[PDB]
Amino acid sequence: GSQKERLLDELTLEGVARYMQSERCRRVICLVGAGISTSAGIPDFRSPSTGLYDNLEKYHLPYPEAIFEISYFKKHPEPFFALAKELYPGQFKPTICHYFMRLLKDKGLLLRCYTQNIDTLERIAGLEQEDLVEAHGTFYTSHCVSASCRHEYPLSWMKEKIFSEVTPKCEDCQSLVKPDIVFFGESLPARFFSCMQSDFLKVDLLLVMGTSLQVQPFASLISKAPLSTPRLLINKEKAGQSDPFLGGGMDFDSKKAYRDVAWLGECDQGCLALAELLGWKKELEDLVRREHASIDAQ
Amino acid sequence: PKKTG
Ligand SMILES: *[C@H](CCCCCCCCCCCC)O[C@@H]1[C@H](O)[C@@H](COP(=O)(O)OP(=O)(O)OC[C@H]2O[C@@H](n3cnc4c(N)ncnc43)[C@H](O)[C@@H]2O)O[C@@H]1S
Ligand SMILES: [Zn+2]
Repeated sequence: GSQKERLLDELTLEGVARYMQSERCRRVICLVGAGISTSAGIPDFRSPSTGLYDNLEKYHLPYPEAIFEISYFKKHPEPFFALAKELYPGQFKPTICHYFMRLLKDKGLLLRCYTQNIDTLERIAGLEQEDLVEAHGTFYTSHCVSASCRHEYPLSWMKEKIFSEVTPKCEDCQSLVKPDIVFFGESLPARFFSCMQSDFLKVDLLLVMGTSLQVQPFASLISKAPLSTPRLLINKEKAGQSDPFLGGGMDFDSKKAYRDVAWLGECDQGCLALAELLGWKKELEDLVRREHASIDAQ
Repeated sequence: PKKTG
């Protein structure tokens, strides 16, 4: 229930691996953000110097937050579409971290992946509808913004508009066409809430990767797990701890720590390390190499 | 609910 019991034998990656291969760990939820795709060539938002927030000066914005805000987008969509052209990759190649989540699916351990990313790499790695909540939407599809129309357009169509530097307009009504992403100020998809309600009743392990846990309501998902569910963060930096003034936050280090583990480094490296403990290293290496070779062959 | 910082 709301009882804090310690289920990990030690607060380390090795403890987590032993837990995962015990009978008690049947249902894993992954919570992921932009840090899992930086090694695929899509910058994150908040890393100093390389993050998007430090690379927006040329967009002539009234302030740097505006390019990801819906009110600004509706008044002036051109900066967002100019940024999209700058960031759009010529190749969509998921990372080792993405393929680790594919292994969790194939091994029958993945209850759900909640992602904040819009880059479609989870789908390319093989996560399907049953497996995936795109909490901040996706570029995979786009829609006309007019309420009476809402025509859908595929990514091939949206890509061509972005690269032509033509602001995308609906062929049926000539309204703006917007990628199916959730800007600041927009509602998250309904399936975010339906999945959260159900999934967090029965999760045995929470695996948090590549996110600063600064955007809501996504960040609050860590607090929805039962109090005895272990939580592993694989990230370059600690994240998710309660602020000492504003304060179910992460507790890696206090005298009361009992279930949260931080593995600090590259998401690809941490996933590889965890796979090795699990006996999955060869499977992961073979999977990534074959999928990458097939993508390179396209 | 809405996406917020
Ligand atoms: C709203 C969606 C806005 C979408 C804008 C789309 C722009 C155009 C795209 C064109 C592309 C075409 C396909 O929300 C987004 C995010 O979803 C949200 C949350 O941010 P998130 O936590 O995911 O990212 P941060 O930058 O805040 O934190 C990253 C996190 O990862 C660590 N880190 C980076 N790289 C790492 C590697 N390799 N390994 C481990 N950790 C890594 C960082 O240290 C940091 O902690 O906010 C925006 S508004
Ligand atoms: Zn239309």
